This record gives sequence, C-alpha cells and structure tokens, in this order.
Amino acid sequence: LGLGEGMEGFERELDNIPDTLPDDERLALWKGKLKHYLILSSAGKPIWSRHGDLSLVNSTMGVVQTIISFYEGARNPLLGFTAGKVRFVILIKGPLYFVAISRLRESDAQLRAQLEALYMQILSTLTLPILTNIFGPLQGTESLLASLADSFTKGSPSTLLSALECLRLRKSQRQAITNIFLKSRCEELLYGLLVAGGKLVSVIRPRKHSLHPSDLQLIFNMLFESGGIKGNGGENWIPLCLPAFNNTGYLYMYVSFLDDDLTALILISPSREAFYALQSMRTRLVSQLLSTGYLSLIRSTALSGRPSITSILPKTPLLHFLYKSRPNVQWCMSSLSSLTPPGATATETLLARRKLMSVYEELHAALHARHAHLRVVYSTADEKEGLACLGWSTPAFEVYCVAPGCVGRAGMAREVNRVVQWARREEERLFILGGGV
Amino acid sequence: GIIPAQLGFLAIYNPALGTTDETLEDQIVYYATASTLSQARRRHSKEERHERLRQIGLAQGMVEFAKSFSDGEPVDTIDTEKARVILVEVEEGWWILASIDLTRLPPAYEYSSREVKPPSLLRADLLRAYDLFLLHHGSSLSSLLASQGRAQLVASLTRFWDHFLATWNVLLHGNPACDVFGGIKLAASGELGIGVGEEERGSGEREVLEGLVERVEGLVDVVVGRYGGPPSEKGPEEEQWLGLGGEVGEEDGAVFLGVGALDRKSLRGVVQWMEEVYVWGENAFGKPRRDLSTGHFLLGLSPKAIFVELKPSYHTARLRPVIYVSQPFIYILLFSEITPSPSTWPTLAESLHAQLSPLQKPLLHSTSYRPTQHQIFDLVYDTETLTLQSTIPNIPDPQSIWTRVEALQTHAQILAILSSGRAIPEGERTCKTARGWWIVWTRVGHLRSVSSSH
Repeated sequence: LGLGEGMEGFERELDNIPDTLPDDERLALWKGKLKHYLILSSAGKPIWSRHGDLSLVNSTMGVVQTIISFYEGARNPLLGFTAGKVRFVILIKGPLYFVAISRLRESDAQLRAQLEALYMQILSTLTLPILTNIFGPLQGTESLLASLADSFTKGSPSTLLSALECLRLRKSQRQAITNIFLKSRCEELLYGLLVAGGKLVSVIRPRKHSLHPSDLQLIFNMLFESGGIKGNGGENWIPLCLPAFNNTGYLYMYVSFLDDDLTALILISPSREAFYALQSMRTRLVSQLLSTGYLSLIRSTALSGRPSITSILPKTPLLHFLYKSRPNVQWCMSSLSSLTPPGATATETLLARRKLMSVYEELHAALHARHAHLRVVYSTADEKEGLACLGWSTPAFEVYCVAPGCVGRAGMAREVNRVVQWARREEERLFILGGGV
Repeated sequence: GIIPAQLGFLAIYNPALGTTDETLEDQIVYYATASTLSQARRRHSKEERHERLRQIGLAQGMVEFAKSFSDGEPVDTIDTEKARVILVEVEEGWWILASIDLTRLPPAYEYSSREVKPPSLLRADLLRAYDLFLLHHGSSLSSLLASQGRAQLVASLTRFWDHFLATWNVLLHGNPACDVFGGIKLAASGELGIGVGEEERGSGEREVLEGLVERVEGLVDVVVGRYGGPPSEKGPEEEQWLGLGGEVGEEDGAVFLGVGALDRKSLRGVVQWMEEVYVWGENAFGKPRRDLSTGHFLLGLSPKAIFVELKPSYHTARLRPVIYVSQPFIYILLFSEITPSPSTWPTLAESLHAQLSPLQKPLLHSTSYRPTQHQIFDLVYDTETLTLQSTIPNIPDPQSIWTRVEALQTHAQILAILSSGRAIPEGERTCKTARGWWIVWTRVGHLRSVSSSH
C-alpha cells in the first residue's frame, strides 16, 4: 500500500502532550494535533479535553463559547465551520456542546457521528435526568472517552458505518452457541450477548423487546472499542442506561472474561439484586460451552484475525475491503496484515490502518453526501505507484475496497462484484441476522 | 407556502480600517440585508448597526481563533441551522462576509438547502462580483481606498453591490459548473481557428480581428463571443435580445479572445462583464445605452473606463471600453485612454461599422462549427489559460433534454464531487448514480469533467 500520503504527523498524534515543557510550546503541541475532541457546558466552562489539560484548553474553549453564545443569542445554532484543511463540527446535546476539530479530511457527518458516540457514552454513564441536572459530570468516564476518541483517531469502521463486526462462525455452530446460551436463560436475563475480541458472537433476545443497533454500538464502544473492559478482568456489575431501550431506565451489565482474542460475556439485567443470579448464569454457560468444546472454537476463531483477502477471494488484486449489511446492520472486512510488510512494528501498522481508514472515510463522505444520490464512487490517488478505491452504496449493502493504482475502473469493479457475491454467499456465517427467542 | 432561500446579509469589511473603539463603525465598508435590498430588487437604526458590528466582530473572532488551528488559514465557511454563512478574503485585509438563509419550509419552520448554491459556488460568485468591481473600479480595493477615500469607496461599493445583490440569485441556476471554476466560458465552437486551412473554423475572421488592432489606433484587444442566435426575420426583429435578465446558454461564450496585451485574469473579468452585458443589457453596470444613430453601438466612446491588467510581454492600463453589438455577437473593443480621442469617435465608429459588418455572416457560419453510450457532457477547464469549454447543459428556467429536478440533482453532485477532490482554486474521481449518471473527473493542466447520461 502507498506510504507517506496525506498527513504526516500521526505517528505521535496519539501521544499525549507532556506537562513538563512550558505552556507556550505545550499549547503549540496541542494545536499541532490532527484531531481534537472537546466537551463544554452551557456556560462554556471546560468540561473535557481529549489531548490537553483543562487549564491549557480553557482559553480556546472560552473563545468557542463566546462564539456559540453569540449564535444562540442570534437564534441560529452553529453546526460547524471550515478553515481550509481543518473543520470544526459542533453538536448540541442538552447543556453539553461537543466539538470535534479535524485535520484528517473528514466530513461533517463522520464528526457528528463520533461526537454522537461520545454523547451516547456520557448518557450511558449518567442517566438523562442526571445529565440535565448536572448541566463529577464525567467521573470515571474521562479515561473511557479518551480511549474511545483515540480509537476514533486511529480509524474506527464500526463508528463510520454505525454497525458492528462479527466472529464469522459457521451457521450451525452459531445456532448451537445461541441455543446453549438460551438454554440457561434463568428467566431473568433482559439482553444476552457474547463477544470474542470486539466481534459479536451470539445474541439472545426477549419476545417483545428488540436489541437496537444503537444499544449494540453503545455497549461495544463502552467495552471493546474504548478498551475499557481491559484491567477489570473479572466480575463486572457495570451500571448502564441504554437510551434507545429507555433514556431513564438505569439498567445493569454483567461483564466477565471467558478465560476459564479474549472472549467476553455481556448480560443486561434490570435488577441490581440479580448479579449473583447472573453469576449463576456464567458458570452454567461456561461449563456447558466447556462441555461442548465450543468455547475453544470461539477462542480459536477470535485468535485468528480477519480472513486474508487472498483467502477470501483467490487471485484477486484487491488489498482490502469493507463490506456492510444494512438490513443486518453489521459489517466485516479482510485482514490488515496484507497492507503492511510482514516485518512491521506498531507504528507501521498503525499508520497503514489510519491511512486505509481515511480512504474509507473520504469514500463514505462521497457516498453519504446529502442532496447527492451517488450509488458508486471510484477514486485513484497518484502516490508519486498508486492506489484505487471504490465504494458501492446499494440499499441492500455497502462495500468499500482498496486496490493498487494499476487496476482500472472495470478491473476492480469486477472485484467489487466478486466480494459482494462472497458476502451474500456467507451472509448467514458473517452476520447475526436474528437472535434468540 | 415555503420561503425562498434569500441571502440574509452581505458585508464588505476591512478590519484594519477600524482599530479604536469609536472607529469600529467604519470597518463595515458595505453592508446589505434583504430589507435593504428590497428597494434595489424592485428597481431592477442604532440596534441594526449594533448587530452588524457584532457580526463582523465575531467573523474576525473566528478568523483569529482558527488562524492558530489552520496554521495561517481563515474560516472559509460557517454552517449553521438557518444560514449558510461564508467569509472570503478577496484580497489582503479585505473580506466579504455573506450569510445565506436556507429554505424555510413551514411559526415553526423546517430548514433545508436542497437548491442552495454550495459554499464553494457562493465563494466563486462573490469572487466573480469582486473581480467585476475591480474591473470597473481601480486595480484593487486597497488601492481604491488609498486613492479615492473611504467615502467614495463606500459610495461606489454601495452602488455596485446593491445592483449585484439585487440581480444575484443564491439558488441553483444557469450553469454552475461553468461558474464554479470561474474561468473564460468558451462557446460551442470554442475558439476561431488560427492557422491556415481552418476557414470553416474561422481563420479569416481571426485574421481580420487580429489585424484590426493594428489597423485602428488606440485599440489593444478585441473580445467577441456568441450569445443567442442569428436575427429572426419576423415582425419583432429586435426580440429584446440584449436584456431579458436570463442566463447564458451552454453554447454561449467567448469565440475570439484578445491577441494578447492583457493578462488572462483580466480577460476572465472582461468576458464576465460581457456576459453581464448580455444578461443585463441597459441595466448592467456603466449603464450601457444603445446609440440612437445606429443601434449596433452600445456604450460608445464619446469618461467611462474599465481597469484591467496587461500582459508583461507587451500593468494596470485603465482602458476605455466600447461595445459593438451584433445580434448574436458582442464585440468588446478596449481602446487606450488617451490616443483615440472622442472627437473622432463618430467617424471611427463608422470605420468600426465598416470593419465589423462584413464579419457578421462569415463569423456566424464559423461559430456554428461543432468539435458515448447515450450522451457525453464533458467540461474541459484549462488551468493555465483559464479557458472553460463545457458541453454540460445549464439548469432550465422554472425543448430542453433535462428536467428541472434532474438538472438540480446531477448538477449539485457535479460540483460537490469537484469540491471533494479540491478541483476549485491522477485524481480520477469517478462517481455513479442511481439515475444512470456517470461522472468521470480527471486531472490532466486540464480539469476534465466527463459526465455520461443514462
């Protein structure tokens, strides 16, 4: 894949600005960051800054607060403003103002989606009446938000597509997993859910209640995309809100590692006295899985990464792809090992992932442009080899792909058709179209 | 009963003009709102000024704020709920702040911008208007200030921009794809053939118009372009062609630019003024009135002058324009300021009518020259020479092969994906549609913009 395109200061972009160096070059380093996430109150006093300290960002957030106060006095809320290569996107959620400052050539829609995900995390930690009453506010949530924003900066396909990934299990094996995971329903579980390394495995559901995709994204961005599930390697009775299910219901989540890549079990209950009961869940689940050897199958399927693009489609020129089912609201992709040379450090793979994700981001901006009904978008970056990319946005699915620059339009649109055929061939395997009883 | 997306306000302000507190009021060198522009449209308080100064002050606040973030780039656009504001630095220290209210759909209103011009296109239109203002006034706004004085600059800006904003339509209209690059819009024939053996492409007319600038004194440049069609041999032969306030057609454009002696940036402005004359005859700036003796001559030499920049291989010149008008052609002849004295103008006009009348029929034939699954509409924009040749049809008025809604949709997609790829001042940004429109944009110094239909 083409190296050294577009931005060039991302190798240290995730590195936090130290506090030892004086405040002048400290603010210079903060402003030099490619991406900024800020949360401020109605009065505009600083609430949360992704990179800088609150005192450092106080002046910047005061200036933007004066701007927003004048616009609110003018009855015209601000939705963002563009200064050349940089773009400011502001989303108005109650007393809170969320601003995302992007130098990575990202559209208004993607920044709004990321700010909405941060707001959903805040709403999940603090219930909506409490969110209105606070106008402390982010106790414990600051690290989760910082890590989730870092995941956004590195390129998060799940937030781009507003969908989730899957483990790619055989339909028979996944059906057996769901059957076992429902045979221990305990007559108490509200939302059952099982994940292997950020990839959803199985879901059991009540008859009337439906597990909304927004709740799925909220849970996944809380646990796996933010990586806040790490460190609490044990019994976790985490409080929850699930605003899609109810914006005032203060639900409860049971999280425990399947260490009996790292499989996690997520169980939602509306009662706080049910943790022990959900404890009687997990063992009755785990042993059953350990009786069937299935948990080993989940561990092995998660241990091996995304399927290789050559293995998915033999003799293909595509280097990567990103398929997404709208009706199943779930996505998948090929491995990123093919993007980088086999001997690669964290920096090289990180840069390659960010670069590929920026290509997908500009393609998604092209397809998902309001007042613009674009079905297929193709682009070719020169990279003085080259790179080519296509995005298909039919009402049935959504495909993104990347190939070397020497393919041509038809020579890789054929590959897009082939990967669509592969995805619809394994729609049962790659996605959880249903759930439980 | 929806409300059209009329522009909210437009402000021309120089921050350096007002430094102290009591001199803040002179920062706004021009300000206009729809209430102010109603009188200008029909022709064609302390709290209000307090709002104006707050608006320009917070525009300056955003540019100061984002100067650090963008590392030397001001806030180009501002997206709000009910106003698509843009702020364009036309020149060093001079800014145009224009807020365009979106469509208010029913007092709870639902806001939308389906047909509102994109901020890149709005910036292009404001830059075009600024270039026209410089064409008719001085070399630059800073020079105009430092020469004339603030009162004269305010008066001239007020007149020109009231007229423009009265005539300005902020919705999608005409051919924005030609207008998003600016540039010199060429006709369907494009340009007259220069070499020998291209008589069908206009070699003889090219030679005659080339030798005209030496045959008559004072004349430096001849700019002619086809706008409309040949005269109709009917009752109303006039047809009011020179006015009509309409839009330039896809086949309407310059057919013969100058020999040289004039910078291509100024040639763009001259061609745009010629388009304004075609659209706003008897109403464009300078008040072009047809000569009572012969209706051919418009804006006679017998004063009025326009400001251009000349080619270095030949500098601001302040040439005097004269607009010879045939029914399909608009010859703009730019004379020197001092050598063709107006006393000889009645004779010289006759000589002009002697040397341009035999260039009606042959040049009409020459301009008729015309240079693929169903239909191919490509837009070739030469960056170096600023020439734009577009086969893409313009948006119809409220037979044409397009309909209004399809034109709006596909045309909004065209310049949107142009803005995505930074086309505006290989890159094969091919884009398909659900309606069968196949855009192929390539970067060659040509901004090729092919667009297949169905």
